[PDB]
Amino acid sequence: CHPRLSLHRPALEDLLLGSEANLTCTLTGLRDASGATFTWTPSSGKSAVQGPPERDLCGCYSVSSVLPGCAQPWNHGETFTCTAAHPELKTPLTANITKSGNTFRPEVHLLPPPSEELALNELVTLTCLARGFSPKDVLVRWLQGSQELPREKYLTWASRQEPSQGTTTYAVTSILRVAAEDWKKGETFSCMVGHEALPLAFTQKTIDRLAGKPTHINVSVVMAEADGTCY
Amino acid sequence: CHPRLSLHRPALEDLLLGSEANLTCTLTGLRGATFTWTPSSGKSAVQGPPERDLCGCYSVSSVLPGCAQPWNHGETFTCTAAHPELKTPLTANITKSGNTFRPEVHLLPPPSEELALNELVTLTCLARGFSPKDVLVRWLQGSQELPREKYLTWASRQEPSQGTTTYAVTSILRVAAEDWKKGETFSCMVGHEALPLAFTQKTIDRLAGKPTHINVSVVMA
Amino acid sequence: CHPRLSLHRPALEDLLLGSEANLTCTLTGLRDASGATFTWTPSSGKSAVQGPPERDLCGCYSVSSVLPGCAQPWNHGETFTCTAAHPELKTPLTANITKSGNTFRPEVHLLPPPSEELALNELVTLTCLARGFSPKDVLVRWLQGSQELPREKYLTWASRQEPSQGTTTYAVTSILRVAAEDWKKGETFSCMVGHEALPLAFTQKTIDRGKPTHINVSVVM
Ligand SMILES: *[C@@H]1O[C@H](CO)[C@@H](O[C@@H]2O[C@H](CO)[C@@H](O[C@@H]3O[C@H](CO)[C@@H](O)[C@H](O)[C@@H]3O)[C@H](O)[C@H]2NC(C)=O)[C@H](O)[C@H]1NC(C)=O
Ligand SMILES: *[C@@H]1O[C@H](CO)[C@@H](O[C@@H]2O[C@H](CO)[C@@H](O)[C@H](O)[C@H]2NC(C)=O)[C@H](O)[C@H]1NC(C)=O
Repeated sequence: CHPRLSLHRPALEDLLLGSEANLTCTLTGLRDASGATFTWTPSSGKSAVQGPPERDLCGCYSVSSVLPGCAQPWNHGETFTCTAAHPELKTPLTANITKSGNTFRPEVHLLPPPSEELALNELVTLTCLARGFSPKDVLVRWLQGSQELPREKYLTWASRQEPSQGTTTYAVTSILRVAAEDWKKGETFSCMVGHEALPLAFTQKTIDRLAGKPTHINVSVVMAEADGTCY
Repeated sequence: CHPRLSLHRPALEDLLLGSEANLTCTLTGLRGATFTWTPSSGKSAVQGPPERDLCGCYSVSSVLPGCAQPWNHGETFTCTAAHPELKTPLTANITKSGNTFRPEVHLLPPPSEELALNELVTLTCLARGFSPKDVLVRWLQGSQELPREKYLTWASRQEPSQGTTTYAVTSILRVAAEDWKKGETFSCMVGHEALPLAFTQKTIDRLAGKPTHINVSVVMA
Repeated sequence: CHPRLSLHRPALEDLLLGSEANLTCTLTGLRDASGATFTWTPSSGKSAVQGPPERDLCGCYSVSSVLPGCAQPWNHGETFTCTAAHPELKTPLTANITKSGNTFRPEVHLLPPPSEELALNELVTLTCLARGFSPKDVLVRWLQGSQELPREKYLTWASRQEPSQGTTTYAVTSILRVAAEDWKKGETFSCMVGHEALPLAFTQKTIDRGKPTHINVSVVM
């Protein structure tokens, strides 16, 4: 089973909430091991470490490396190249990666509970859909009141490509199941979405009991001195 | 590589729509073989060919037909194999699972900040709390079924509770605003093992995204 | 005044509920010579299985025989042919049965309760109407919430032929009585119809306490 090589974009959580930028490069298909080297056309500070190999399907040797300190050329839009040189290979390889232009930003929505889950009076669910963004990386975090809930209380699917209406775009969903006492008190829950193309990399939306399928809409308008020598 | 066999349950859409159901026990190994099945029922198994992938070995398979009525009634199957390249030939088994639960389906009306753009509106189906992870999701427009290349459904993950183990799945459909205004109607069907009539349906239109009573008060004082 | 034969169609109930299918060819006419014979065209799994000499009309007793497992050729388009030769009239006479064509899908409506009925606060009444379908074969089922209701709480008529322009279509109705306490509470109800021409074999319709919107606008001086 012949060798192959691939490059990987830096992780999303390490660019929005993180300071360091671990960029990596790997190599699969090897026989047992080697004494490989790696190359990167930017090298001013090349502290490239490798780490030990790992085993693959039916036994196969995979090896990789990493490169730190990469956030500013990534966001400015520089370029990076990788190549391998090891005994069980004839000629070196080649792969590059670049920060993707031609992007879009998500349209976040937050939906109220259905009407039938309000009568069973145990738990209710809140859906958070993000839609139509060009690179496929995204985050979702929930807040309760104004404090963040722990990650083990909700369920987030993966990003998938949606049917075509022009450019190719993606989508993702999530649900939170919350106690039906706090809904009828009047607490508020919020949903945050983090994407590469948004202005400050985060946005949020908020819902409570009095906003959404409310069966009730009051408004009072008071206009005080309507005939009153307006200058 | 390693010699290894599996079995597979019959697929769900063939147990639900079109009654010809199959059953499969494969084999993965050798860098000629025959298989035996324990309930005969006469119309015994065909054996087709060895495709090869996963940087391992060429792998042979086998298929037994006609497994609707014994599978639903609870009959355990076991398909044991035979090869030269094994030490003593392998064996596995499969059953129909019990202690199941059924899902509850929700169709959610579109959000209000989307009707203002006049492009397309989006509908959202949700199914929650069912014990085996097999499910089907089909959309409609009135009575006409829609082709599968028009919408998007996700996988079925596991939802984080404490009592039992349950699962969930979502799906979205985007229709045109001119047809939404006109009064047309759309549905989201869900098929599962545990339902007594194999399907359930929910329905929506441009009404019921309207509130029940409005109170406006203008005070000129 | 003829010792007769019969040929029929498979029953819609278990054709839709999945687990089997059948066909039936009976021989009537007398409680006499029992050289009852039958012969079918294919051999789908097993051949014919014959029962008792059944008691029938005032001395014209009858027999029957039934071919199992005819689901997939029926839904594919087989054109079956019965034959039978008994000695008390030694003519083997044949009859043809095939799956029909030019089907039409029904449309289902569920109508809310009248206003005089709800003011008495005794019970309510729902009504499920099905209209405009080409083969004369239907099923009705009433749910509640998500659980099925038993088949004795409600009533359904037969199926008649509506007169219209050229095209022959049919219609059925059925009604359900319900206490006013749970209709006042909010527990929902549903109606299901099963038909040969529907793509997923069923359609559902729910109802729940279609009320219009109120607009109160007030000006104060
Ligand atoms: C970054 O790496 C990519 C490889 O992923 C480089 O793109 C490759 O460019 C070469 C020539 O510049 C392409 O080869 C030629 O393609 C034409 C297509 O018609 C073919 O006729 C020729 O015979 C020859 O094969 C190659 O296809 C292309 N690869 C891909 C995936 O597009 C790219 O140049 C690199 N850029 C930098 C700045 O390093
Ligand atoms: C049917 O399959 C089950 C597994 O699905 C087999 O039972 C297990 O066998 C392994 C290895 O022998 C044991 O470690 C487990 O303790 C067994 N039990 C369970 C619950 O996993 C079983 O042997 C098979 N054959 C039968 C029932 O005839």
